[PDB]
Amino acid sequence: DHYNCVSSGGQCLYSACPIFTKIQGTCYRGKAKCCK
Repeated sequence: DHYNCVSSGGQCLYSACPIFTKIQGTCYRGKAKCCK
């Protein structure tokens, strides 16, 4: 039960998703965030 934001084309950083990218929801943990 996990979510991979890499297959959608977005990326998962370690800090809150930067405004330079869009929010694809959440990443593996709350400490990381997906971006696109």
